[PDB]
Parts: sequence; C-alpha cells; structure tokens
Amino acid sequence: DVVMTQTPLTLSVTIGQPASISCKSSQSLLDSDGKTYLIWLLQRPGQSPKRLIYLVSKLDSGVPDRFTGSGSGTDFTLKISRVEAEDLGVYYCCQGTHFPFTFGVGTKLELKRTVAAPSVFIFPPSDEQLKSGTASVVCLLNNFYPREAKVQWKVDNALQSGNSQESVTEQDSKDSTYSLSSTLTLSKADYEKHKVYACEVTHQGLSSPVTKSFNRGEC
Amino acid sequence: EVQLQQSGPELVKPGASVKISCKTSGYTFSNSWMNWVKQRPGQGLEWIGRIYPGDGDTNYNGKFKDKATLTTDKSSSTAYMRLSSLTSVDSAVYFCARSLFDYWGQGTTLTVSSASTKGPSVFPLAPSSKSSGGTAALGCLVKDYFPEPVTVSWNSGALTSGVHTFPAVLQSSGLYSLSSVVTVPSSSLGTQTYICNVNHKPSNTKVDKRVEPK
Ligand SMILES: [Cl-]
Ligand SMILES: [Cl-]
Repeated sequence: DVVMTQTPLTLSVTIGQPASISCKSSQSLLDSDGKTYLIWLLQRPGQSPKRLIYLVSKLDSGVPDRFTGSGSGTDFTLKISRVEAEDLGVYYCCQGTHFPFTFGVGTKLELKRTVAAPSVFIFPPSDEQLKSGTASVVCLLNNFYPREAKVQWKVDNALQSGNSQESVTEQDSKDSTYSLSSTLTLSKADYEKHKVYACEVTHQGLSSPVTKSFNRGEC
Repeated sequence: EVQLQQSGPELVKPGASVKISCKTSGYTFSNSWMNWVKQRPGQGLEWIGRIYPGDGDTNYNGKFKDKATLTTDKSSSTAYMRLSSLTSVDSAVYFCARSLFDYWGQGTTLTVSSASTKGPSVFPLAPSSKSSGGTAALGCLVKDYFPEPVTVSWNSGALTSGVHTFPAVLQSSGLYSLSSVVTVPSSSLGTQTYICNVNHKPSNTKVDKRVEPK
C-alpha cells in the first residue's frame, strides 16, 4: 500500500494563530495524467469526513480562504492562516493516485484557550428510574477548561470510592470548553437508606472546591 | 445538491452477511465512481473498493476482495455493498463516498455480535434549584442499550443552544449508556418546553421524553 504519514499527530493551537499539518506519501502521488491526487479531509466527532482540499491546493466550495494546500511529489502541507474555534476535529490526508487508495492516521486539532471554571449541577435519580428499581445520581460540570477536573462524591459525609464514572464531551466548537458528567451508581435500596448526596468539584479555575448537594426527600 | 443517503444501522451475527445501501440524488449516478470506506478504531479509514455505475467496473482493496462485493442499481440510483462471513473485526462504521471522496454518506454502523438488541431506558435529569446563579441545567439519561448507535436531539432538533450530548460509553458489563444535557436561563425552568428525542433504530425504540422540574 502507499503509506500516508502525517505530522504532527496532535496539534494544539490558540485561537487566531496559524497551524499546519504535513503529509508524507511512501510513493510519489504524481499520476501519469499530470495530476496529483492528494486531498485533505476534516472529520468532526460524530460526523462524516468532509473534503476541504483536492488536487493538492484546490479548495472545495464553502471552505474558508484561511485553508491552503501545497506540496508535490511525496510531501504535502495543509495550512490554516488563523485557527477558528470551528476548525477543531481530525484532519486526514488521502491519496487517489495508486490502488488501494489510502488515508493518513489523522491529526487531531485541539484549541488552547484561557482557564474557565465549571458551573456545577447535581441531579437526584428520577422518580421514573427509582420506580424502575435503580438509581443514578448525576453531577454535571459545564463549560470548563482545561479538561482535567476532580469530582468527589460524598453520601452522608462518607467519601465514595469506586462507584462513579465520568464522561467528557468533545471540545466545544464555539468556546473551546469541555463538559463532564459524573454518574454515581447505587442500588435503589442504598439510595433510599441515605440522605445527603454531594459532589465536590476541584478545578484549576476554582479558588476553592465547589460542592453541590441535595437531601433525599427534601424537595 | 449532491446527497448520499445510507441505510440504517445493522446488528448481525458472526458468520452472516449484510448488504448496506447508498441511495444517491442530485447528480448523474452513472457517471461518477462510488467508493466504500471502513472506519474502525485502530484501523482508521480504510478504502474497501469502488464501482463505476455506468458500466459496473470495480476496483477492490486486496484486503477486502474476499469480504466485500459492490453492485449498483441504476434504476434507483443506489449503490450496494455486501459483506460476507462477518466477524467482530467487521464491526465498524461504513461510508459511501463519491469520486475523489468529494461527497460522503452519513455512515452506517455495523455491529457483529451474538447478542440481541436491547433498547435504552430514558430518564429525565430534572432541573431544580440544585441544578447556578441565573443558569439551570436539565437533561436525559440514555441507559443500558445495545448495540450502537443512538441519536439524541432536543425539540426535534429545534433546540441546539446550550446542548451537550456526551459520547456513548461501553460499560464493563457490555451495554452502552450516554446522556444529553442543556443549560438554559433559570427563568426557562417549568415554563419552556424541553423534549429529548431518543431513537435507537436497532430495537425500534423511539422515546420523546418531556423533561420538567421534579
Ligand atoms: Cl489562563
Ligand atoms: Cl426511525
């Protein structure tokens, strides 16, 4: 196969600043017909890839002018004059000169921005879930940066260990922040035996940890 | 505009075959190559092969020559990909893409597994005082389903401001869960309509759950 090697594999850029990604093909992409069938694609999380650049340097319709493509032979570059928040995603080079057509591994473009503390929200289990015989307590950390955060659960002032799971969104395409959900899983019986449910959040942007809590039955 | 509309998600047993479709519109189907592409974690984007609908010419990736068969129906402007002797390594998202990958379908998620479908349980994340100043939060929990995928929207897609849908996460004991939340002005609580629309096509489970303060 023609191997497509991209550099860097992760690109961390502050909004408004230039960025570039290079691609090396293991065989020249110059075809017998004079054209060089090198394209660049962007894939946002949960979406299909979209072509941005083709024949090395031609821009697809609707692609901002800040994207340019260059190169020849085996070495190609995608350049972004100024990264905007909506440029985040995974960029792939791809060749269509030689069978089988092949893709690079992808370069993840992530955005740097200023520290932002999370807003914190806590949710008791729904009566419907309780009526169904289980219980999830959820703590939401919204619109924060950087991605790293600590979430500690306490039930009746007892520190919880090993009974929660966190999930983090992809970086936001408008403000470059993240959001994080922490689910504390207890049996319905355990949930009904305790009163105070609290999640304590520590983040670089918080001077002091933030705690949100509720008391079961104190609606 | 050019449109490539693929068939829905598939759950199939090991050893079976499956046929995925790509129905096109907005250009002359007979005069463009149609490619098929696999996307799987660890394998990346892999080109399976292509077919030229005007004359049935095909080129395959040798890696997939014994796995995939491409055909077309000019009457319905539809391209097909049949995958045979399926194994877990075939679980992936498959895309159709035109010409030099200039337009792509939305993808088809294929899961190869002996498991049966299980629809999600959908629970409200109910707002209250305990979900900050002038901002409140609400959401929906989409729990314990199989296989991928599930789609989630709010108010049939009319609500996008403040929406965060978390990734599906495969849990240790084999099922998936995700959640979707919305942050809104606290004034909107109990006054504005918030409906989370959950669709799990493999189980034919469609839920439109109204989320209200508890
Ligand atoms: Cl800072
Ligand atoms: Cl449907």
